[PDB]
Amino acid sequence: KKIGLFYGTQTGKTKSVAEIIRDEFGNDVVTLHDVSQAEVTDLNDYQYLIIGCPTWNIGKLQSDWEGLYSELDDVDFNGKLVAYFGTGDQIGYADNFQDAIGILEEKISQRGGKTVGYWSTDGYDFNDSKALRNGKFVGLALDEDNQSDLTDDRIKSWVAQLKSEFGL
Ligand SMILES: Cc1cc2nc3c(=O)[nH]c(=O)nc-3n(C[C@H](O)[C@H](O)[C@H](O)COP(=O)(O)O)c2cc1C
Repeated sequence: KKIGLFYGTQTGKTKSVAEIIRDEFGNDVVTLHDVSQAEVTDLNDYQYLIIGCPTWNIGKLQSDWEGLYSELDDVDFNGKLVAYFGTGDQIGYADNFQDAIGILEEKISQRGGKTVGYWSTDGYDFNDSKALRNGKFVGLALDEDNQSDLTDDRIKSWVAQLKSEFGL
C-alpha cells in the first residue's frame, strides 16, 4: 500500500531478500514490483519507495533495471522518500561491490528522491563501490554468496531503521 519495493533479479537472490524485507515491514505495507514487468511510471504510484538491485557483469545494473534507468529522467521523484538495498559479492567483485544501488541512487536523488536508510560499511571487505556517500553505504548491502548468515539480522535492523525514517 504505502511502500513500493522495486527490485530486479537475474538469479533470484535480490528477489528473496525483497520478500524478507516485505515480511519484516508487513505484507499490508509493502508491495513487490519486479522491474522486468514494470513501467517507469509505476514508480509514480508511491510516495515511499524501496529500490533493490544487484550488480552484474561488468559493474552494470541488473538488466531489467538497466532497461528502466534511461527512462528515469521521465519521472519526478520530488517529495518522495527512497531507500536502497542490493545483493552483491564483495569477495569476487571487491572493486565494484554494490555499484548498482549507487548508480540508481545518484540518478533518482538527482530527479528529486530523498535518500533514507544509509548503512554502515563496518562488516564488509571490499576495495570500491559506487554506493559510498561520505563513507556510508547508500542503503543496505547484502551478500548472499559470502555473508548469507548475516542477512537476517541486517534486514531486521535496517527495516526498524526504515520504519522510523519513513514514519510508520
Ligand atoms: C558474472 C557475475 C558478475 C557479477 N558482478 C558483480 C559486481 O560487479 N558487483 C557485485 O557486487 N557483485 C557481482 N556479482 C555477484 C551478484 O551480484 C550476486 O551474486 C547477486 O546476489 C545476484 O543477485 P540476483 O540473484 O538478484 O541477480 C556478479 C556475479 C556474477 C555471477
